[PDB]
Amino acid sequence: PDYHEDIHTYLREMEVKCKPKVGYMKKQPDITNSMRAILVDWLVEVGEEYKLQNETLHLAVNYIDRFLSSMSVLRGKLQLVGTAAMLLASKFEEIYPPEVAEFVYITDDTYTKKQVLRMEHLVLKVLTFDLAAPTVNQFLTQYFLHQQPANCKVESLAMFLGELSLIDADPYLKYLPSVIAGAAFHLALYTVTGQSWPESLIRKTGYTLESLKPCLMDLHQTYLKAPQHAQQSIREKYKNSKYHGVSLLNPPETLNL
Amino acid sequence: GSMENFQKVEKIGEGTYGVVYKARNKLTGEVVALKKIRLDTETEGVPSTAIREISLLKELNHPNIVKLLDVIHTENKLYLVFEFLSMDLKKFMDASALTGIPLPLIKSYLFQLLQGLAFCHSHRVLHRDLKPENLLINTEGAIKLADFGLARAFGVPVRTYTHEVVTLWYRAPEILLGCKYYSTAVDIWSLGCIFAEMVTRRALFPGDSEIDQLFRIFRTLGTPDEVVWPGVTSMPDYKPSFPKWARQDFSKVVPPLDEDGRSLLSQMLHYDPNKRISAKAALAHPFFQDVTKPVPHLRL
Ligand SMILES: O=C1N=C(NCc2cccs2)S/C1=C/c1ccc2ncccc2c1
Ligand SMILES: [Mg+2]
Repeated sequence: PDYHEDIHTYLREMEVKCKPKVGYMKKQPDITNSMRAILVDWLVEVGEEYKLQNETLHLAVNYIDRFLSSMSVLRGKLQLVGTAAMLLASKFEEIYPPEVAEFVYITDDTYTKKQVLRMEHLVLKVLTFDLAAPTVNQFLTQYFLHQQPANCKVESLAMFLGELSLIDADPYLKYLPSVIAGAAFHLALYTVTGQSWPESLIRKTGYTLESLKPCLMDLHQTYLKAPQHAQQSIREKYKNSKYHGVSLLNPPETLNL
Repeated sequence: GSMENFQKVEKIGEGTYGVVYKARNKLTGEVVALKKIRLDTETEGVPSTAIREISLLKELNHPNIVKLLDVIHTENKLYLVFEFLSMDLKKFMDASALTGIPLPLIKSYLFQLLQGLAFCHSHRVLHRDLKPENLLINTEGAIKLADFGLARAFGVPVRTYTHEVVTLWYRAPEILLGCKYYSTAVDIWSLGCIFAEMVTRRALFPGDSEIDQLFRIFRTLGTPDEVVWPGVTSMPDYKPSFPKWARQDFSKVVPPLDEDGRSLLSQMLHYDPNKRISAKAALAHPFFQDVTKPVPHLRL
């Protein structure tokens, strides 16, 4: 707890800069939020098959979102962009990332090794080699330090909810990672213990329950409708005892806020 | 700008990855350093070390961190273009072998290195390969952290990261004993070793293997127990058979150093990662009260 304060400041400054264009999907001629949702859901599966860190997945989505802010992509090439972005995310964050051959294998022979490699170059060129982006995950782990005391169920649920935000560009593309993490942390904290956004996190972030409310309203809805959603990989993932089976828990009927 | 505008002058050396060349811009006259990475040989695309170095060096913007001017991006090779300074510190210590580096310049350098590292840590960046070879000096008394190939953007709090980390001689005890987590403290440890090296004119702990490295540390700083390092005896790579050595006098380890200098050094080489001085707090230390910026002499 010597650099923790100015790291948080720096990350709060960076999330504004590594932010994707709010309504980029409207300007995309051939792809929609639905397709994006399929893409991200598939990336969740990849992360499960290769036991990848949550951070890697959150980075991949940021990379994809920024790439699509400046480049038009046809639907049949959207999976290539996701693959290259997952590959870059892995090289950046993972101790042992999967090799390129393994990334070719999970596309069911739709793309060649050559294509995935050229796309890697193109993503890097477009993102201009800036890959150290702030994520929901990074803000969450910081918030977890303020638990009185440390609770394993709440940690896993906050991760599950923060993850759900990645699937749906509408609305979550309009919120900063620190806001989403805040809303997620409070929602997980209320669900398991009944406790609320802690006093110490008000001092740290400058966020109140009132300032978090918009995002917290959407996130409650996504949580309640989670078994309905066309995409289910996240729910399947958080069934596991690794995450204490938090997806199977009953969400609260209302926040009362 | 394309490689056509660059004339290679000399091959300088091998990095943690790639090959460093001195080169000259044919249009502007500007002397640069180039880091050449071949994307052939290893058909895994752009390597992670390059990916991490480029993205972290583009964020980091400090007078004591090497400046990255450009990234040239073929499908054949990848070049990084840096400002050309004079010389790496290892080469400078070789050039100053006969006379040694004056204490005021050692003070100046350590001060600037701590400033660069502090800026690094405040931006969630671990260097993880601080050593003379990876530090660059110029002709007017500046020094800069270079080679971020083995660097990592870390999280608060940290996960388990790569265990290979840091050139053996400069490797912290927590890595050697195989702790689950390590952090900014490992960069501090390396600086301490560099600091002593500049003063004593030889490496502080020149071990040959992991186990020999530990024993050289244990002999100088005393074997760690529960009082000095809470929980050391339970660490994965600790052995009951370790020789229980006593800490030796620090004015014997580093003779030319004043009381202020010994104080800082003993805090930079504290066993407990938690109790080890930060780069931020080390800048406050009385040792740096009368710090100046001398030029380096290199020809005698
Ligand atoms: O000097 C650099 N060193 C790097 N890693 C290890 C090496 C040290 C010396 C040769 S290889 S990367 C790097 C870049 C760089 C930047 C500016 C320079 N200015 C003068 C001389 C060498 C330089 C190297
Ligand atoms: Mg559209």
